[PDB]
Amino acid sequence: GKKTIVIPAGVTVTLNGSTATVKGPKGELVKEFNPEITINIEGNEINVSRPTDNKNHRALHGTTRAILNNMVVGVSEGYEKKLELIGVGYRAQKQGDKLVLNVGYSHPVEFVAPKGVEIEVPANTQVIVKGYNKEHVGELAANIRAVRPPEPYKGKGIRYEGEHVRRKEGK
Amino acid sequence: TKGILGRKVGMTQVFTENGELIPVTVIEAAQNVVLQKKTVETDGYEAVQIGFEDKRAKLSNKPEQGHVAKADTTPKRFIREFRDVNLDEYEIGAEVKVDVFAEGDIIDATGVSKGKGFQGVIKRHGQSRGPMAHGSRYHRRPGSMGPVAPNRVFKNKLLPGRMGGEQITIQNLEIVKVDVEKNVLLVKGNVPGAKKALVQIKTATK
Amino acid sequence: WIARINAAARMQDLSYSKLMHGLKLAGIDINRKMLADLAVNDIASFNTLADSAKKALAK
Amino acid sequence: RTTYMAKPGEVERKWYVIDATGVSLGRLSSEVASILRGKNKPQFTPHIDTGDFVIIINAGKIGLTGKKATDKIYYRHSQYPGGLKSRTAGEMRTNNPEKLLELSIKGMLPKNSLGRQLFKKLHVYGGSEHEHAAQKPEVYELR
Amino acid sequence: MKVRPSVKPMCEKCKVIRRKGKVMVICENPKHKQKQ
RNA sequence: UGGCACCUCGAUGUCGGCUCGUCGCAUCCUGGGGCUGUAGUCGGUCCCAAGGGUUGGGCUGUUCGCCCAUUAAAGCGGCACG
RNA sequence: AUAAACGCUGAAAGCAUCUAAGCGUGAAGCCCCCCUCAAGAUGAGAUUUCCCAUUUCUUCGGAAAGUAAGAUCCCUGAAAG
Ligand SMILES: [Mg+2]
Ligand SMILES: [Mg+2]
Ligand SMILES: [Mg+2]
Ligand SMILES: [Mg+2]
Ligand SMILES: [Mg+2]
Ligand SMILES: [Mg+2]
Ligand SMILES: [Mg+2]
Ligand SMILES: [Mg+2]
Ligand SMILES: [Mg+2]
Ligand SMILES: [Mg+2]
Ligand SMILES: [Mg+2]
Ligand SMILES: [Mg+2]
Ligand SMILES: [Zn+2]
Repeated sequence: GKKTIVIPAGVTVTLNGSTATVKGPKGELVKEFNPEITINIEGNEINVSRPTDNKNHRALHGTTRAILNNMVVGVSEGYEKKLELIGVGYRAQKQGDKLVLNVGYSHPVEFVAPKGVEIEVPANTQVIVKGYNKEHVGELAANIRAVRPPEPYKGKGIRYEGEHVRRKEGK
Repeated sequence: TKGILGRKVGMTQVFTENGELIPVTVIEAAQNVVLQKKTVETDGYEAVQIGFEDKRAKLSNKPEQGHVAKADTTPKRFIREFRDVNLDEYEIGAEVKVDVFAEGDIIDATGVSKGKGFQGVIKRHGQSRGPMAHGSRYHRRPGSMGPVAPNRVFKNKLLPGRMGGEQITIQNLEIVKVDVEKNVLLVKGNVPGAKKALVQIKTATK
Repeated sequence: WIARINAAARMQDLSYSKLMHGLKLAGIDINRKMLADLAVNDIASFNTLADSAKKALAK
Repeated sequence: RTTYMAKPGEVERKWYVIDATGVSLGRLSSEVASILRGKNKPQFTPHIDTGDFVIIINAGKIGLTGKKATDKIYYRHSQYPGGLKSRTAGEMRTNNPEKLLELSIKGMLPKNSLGRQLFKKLHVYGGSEHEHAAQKPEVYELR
Repeated sequence: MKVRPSVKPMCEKCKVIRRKGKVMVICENPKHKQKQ
């Protein structure tokens, strides 16, 4: 909030009341806002304003700049979330678009790419999620990891790249 | 889905291919005719009207002569409606035959139960008797009618009354044999009602 | 009578509490029974009384 | 002596259209409950119906300040043992906006035989179009 | 999670926050999680 | 378990069992979850949850209790100790 | 659609945080799905079809008196009582 952002090449911004949209090479995004912030338009250093400066305005000041920063950078580079698989017999195929996981259950589990987020599986023990929406990309990775969270004894289960998995020593 | 109207004829048994023996119910389903189609624009709901048995012109009166004259058919005795059924079929005045069903289909039977008169608690509601000896004088009575505090007796305190005659439906009931020359349809099991009673057959809802 | 003077007084950008204060502050001693009679039958004169009430309030 | 009393049919009863978007539920109902009563006419008579007819449009945009959209509960009992049922005010506004405004106003009217008569004088529509254009109503601005 | 009317930190790594209008303690050690 | 003696002495029937139930949740079983001295099986404790379910006999007038045999479980209380 | 619970993005507070704005999962429980009653729901609903605009009196509300479509009294009965 109160900081500035830079429009990249190919990115367009139009505004309508509390509604804004961004068109870019990756795709297009749309969102609503609260009218009480009065987004500041510039040549490139778009920001917002705080007409009142009270408790419920400093909180709303920072979020608007941060998410528009996310929206603008989303169509320029994209967002990536990486996952790994630990445990013998834990290994995943890819049947076209559907994502198939063999995590020791008696049945396989199926996953489908949502609207505008793409799943790729480079190695059988690794999974990558990419898309032009940080909120959507983060949620999809959480659902995949939620199948079997890392158990604390042997590290078995899906995990991120930096989960400091708490470890115990049973028996 | 699909549906017809019929008359309960009786009960008997048949032998299957595997050798087992099962009881069946016999249904007479002659003279079904589609009389009227109800649309959302005209009525707000989708339905088809079926008439089952013709009857003598003396018994029919003037207002219902003109209702069936639109479909070009003789006056009928039973008229009912079927919902949640496709309307691309069912041209007005078309006959409805038993062969719309097949071997091993699953249907639902709806009818009116047999009538019993003024019945007591232990037959109507299946309650318990008091002791019949040991000096008691409580044999077939309702029971306590509630606590003292409310100064009244609550609702649904089950009590005597007229027992039968309500509409009952039985689900997931299989079909054994279908005959088109006799308009006879065999259902494995029991259906509510006495002999000669109307029975409404429809495809299973679940 | 009070509920009828109130309904008639609101049509002239006033209220009962702020109208009955104007009359006393101006010296008019007409009671409620007569005031309500004008508000229903001869509403033309009721406005003349209400105008004097507004003058007393301002000055 | 001589105090004027109205008679049934002597007072002309009008029709009013009230737009109810953004107004609080109880602030709207309080003013409407006195239009139907007849408390804005010098011809007021306590024992005679002398009010106006009211049409309410946009009943789905009514206001509910605070946590009333979830913490306000409407109860119903069917007089069978253990038959108490409840609905929140938030979903009632979403699904049945006409029932929410009728329940609010009905409790603001006298609880007698003539109070039921004034209730039948009220038409509430959740949308923005009313079926009473043949009566030629006017637009009433809330004070 | 320990649900008691006397939530307070136990170690040096404990933290006090507020979610959904109530006081709770979250810590790296799962035995230290408390809620009021 | 008690204290008081406010209605009832021109009558408010008092234990246990039978028939019939209905309500509260401080939950016995089943449903979801946090922590564990949670490796697995079996458990312990706490949070949400009242939808349904919650045994047949021997001894005693017995409520209760002890015992035999089962069950997913053999819940605690209010309704003039219904 | 939710409870407890677990999360995503995210600021107040340039970091962090499930919360403050916004989203995602999530109970034999809530509303539905299933079965039955239900327009006296005096807010008395809808559809298809049938009969039609007679005669005496009126000064006025309107009154009566033969009918139409239709029903009943009366009689033979049970699948009903
Ligand atoms: Mg019928
Ligand atoms: Mg006897
Ligand atoms: Mg006495
Ligand atoms: Mg509890
Ligand atoms: Mg459990
Ligand atoms: Mg546990
Ligand atoms: Mg229960
Ligand atoms: Mg013996
Ligand atoms: Mg006691
Ligand atoms: Mg007792
Ligand atoms: Mg009707
Ligand atoms: Mg016979
Ligand atoms: Zn700690």
